Amino acid sequence: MDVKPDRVIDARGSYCPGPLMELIKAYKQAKVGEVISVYSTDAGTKKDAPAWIQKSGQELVGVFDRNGYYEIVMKKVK
Repeated sequence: MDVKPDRVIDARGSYCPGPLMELIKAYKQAKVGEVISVYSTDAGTKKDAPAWIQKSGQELVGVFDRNGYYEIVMKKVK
């Protein structure tokens, strides 16, 4: 995605992680052609995170790391 998106998206232990929705709820925060960066720790959003944007309507970004807190990015494309 825009990985260069500027937004507030972080989920700690939200599975999908729990933040899996942080994206879907992000698309509403951002706008098409935009990007948003999310994070988590549950290590679930890493898999779902890339699913939130799928519905959110933002570009599919790439950002996954399980060192303390995961996160995902999405380029608003609604």
